Amino acid sequence: DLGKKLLAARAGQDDEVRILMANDVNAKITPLHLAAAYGHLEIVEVLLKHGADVNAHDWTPLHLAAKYGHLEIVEVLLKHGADVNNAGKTPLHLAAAHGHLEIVEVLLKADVNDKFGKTPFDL
Amino acid sequence: LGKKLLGITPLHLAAYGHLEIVEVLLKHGADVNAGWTPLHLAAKYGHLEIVEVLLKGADVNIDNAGKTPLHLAAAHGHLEIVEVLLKYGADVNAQDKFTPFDLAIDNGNEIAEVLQKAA
Amino acid sequence: QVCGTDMKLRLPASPETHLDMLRHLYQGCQVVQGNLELTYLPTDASLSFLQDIQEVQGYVLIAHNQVRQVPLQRLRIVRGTQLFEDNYALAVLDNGGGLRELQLRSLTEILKGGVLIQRNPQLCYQDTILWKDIFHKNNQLALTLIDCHPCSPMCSRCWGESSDCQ
Amino acid sequence: GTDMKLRLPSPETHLDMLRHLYQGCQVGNLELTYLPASLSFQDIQEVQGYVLIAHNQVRQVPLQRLRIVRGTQLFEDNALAVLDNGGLRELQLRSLTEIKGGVLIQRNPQLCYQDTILWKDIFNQLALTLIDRSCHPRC
Repeated sequence: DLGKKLLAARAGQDDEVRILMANDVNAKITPLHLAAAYGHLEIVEVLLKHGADVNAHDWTPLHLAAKYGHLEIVEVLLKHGADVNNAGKTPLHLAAAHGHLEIVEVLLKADVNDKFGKTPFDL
Repeated sequence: LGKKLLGITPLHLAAYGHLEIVEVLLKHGADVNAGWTPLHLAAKYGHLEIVEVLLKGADVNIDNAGKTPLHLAAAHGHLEIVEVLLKYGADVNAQDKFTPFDLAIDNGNEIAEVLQKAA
Repeated sequence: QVCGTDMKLRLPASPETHLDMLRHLYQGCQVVQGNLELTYLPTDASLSFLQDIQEVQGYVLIAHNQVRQVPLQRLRIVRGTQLFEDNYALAVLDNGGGLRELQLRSLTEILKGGVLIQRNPQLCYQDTILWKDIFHKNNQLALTLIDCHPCSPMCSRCWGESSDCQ
Repeated sequence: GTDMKLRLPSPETHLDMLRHLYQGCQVGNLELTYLPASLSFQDIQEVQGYVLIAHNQVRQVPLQRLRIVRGTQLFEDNALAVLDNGGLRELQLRSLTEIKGGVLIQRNPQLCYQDTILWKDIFNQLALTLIDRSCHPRC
């Protein structure tokens, strides 16, 4: 049952994560959702190196990271074929509702035009 | 701690055939006449070296069976213990509830000659 | 009103006087000021004293039990401070007699911690409840890791078999 | 029988295991501890090993059918061990009439009539006999 011990990535125990991968990176929720949400760059990087789903669905890693404010993580997620655009909400929403200028700027090069007809600009 | 050490005292248990054990048990002031006596056991199991050091406050001449160490030593065929128990002054013609002389003759310990001589 | 255990999966040393300790410990208790751990109890155990408990502040733990029912029917909220295995506000393991139902019809709030139900070859309806509705608004990313008659029509998420509904 | 001495178990199956083990036989060492409980499994007649009762809260141990105790295995290199026992009340034995090994009966507050039976006749004339209480009038 190495899967339970893997989702390690939640607490960011990189040595354990690496000692686990060397012995299912797509176990289910995902390890990548976790690492990206809590903000553990090295973890998400090694995970991707092990062939982890970038567009995995719970919610995406990119959306989570765009919500909790993890810039570098977003920059390594979007640079790996991630959907730049749930409850209707896309990353540009979670970012532009939590005051993330850096995130919104970097992600803008994402459409600006929710299920309530709410654009990120209205948030 | 009185249990870890040990009608049985550490002296009876010393009489296992341990010599040094009785040496230091008696050196530490232990009764030697305390219905068997340590001598009854030491003369039965066949431990000569223990009876030797023992007799030097030990009654030589009875129990629930009425047996004297010469009786059981002659019964189990121990010429040494018999000889030295006699030489320490044992009743050659004592009696039990039901004589060491004949007690040997039932076990084919013809010892008996010594008893049939030193009457 | 207030009362616990922090021994985890520690095999009981006393054993022969276990139910008594737990009994005198939890009777009349309405708020458990710590952890509620139920472990290493035979098929004949009573556990009735639990019908008063309506709030645990730490974690919950029901492991190694040949009992079948755990009358935690008053337990409304588990705070979720002291987390079992660092992320489980409720853990139920190795019950199998054997645990058949975790009658927690009053449970509607878990502030912090995930859920862990494993190795229960007799437990039922533990996969009928929507733990995401119980999970607090901020406890969204909690871990849920979960082998029997359908729940009541009047419910259809269910904890028991009677009309025992969520 | 067993040989785990006074080692803890699966407590929730202790009484079960014991049952499934010793019900309907005539033993090996007799070990039964850490029990708070019906022990009507009363079928034991001879035990080749040592008999032990420890850390109990049972008021009776129906071993009345036990008649002989060979002794091959001894508790602490020295046959019958009862200790730290709500609590035992009587051995209920009686059928015993022949015992290698001795007797050690310690720390049983609710036990009685244990120092009424002579043990020399139940025998090993050099076997240890070490038999508290908080009773009603060879029994």
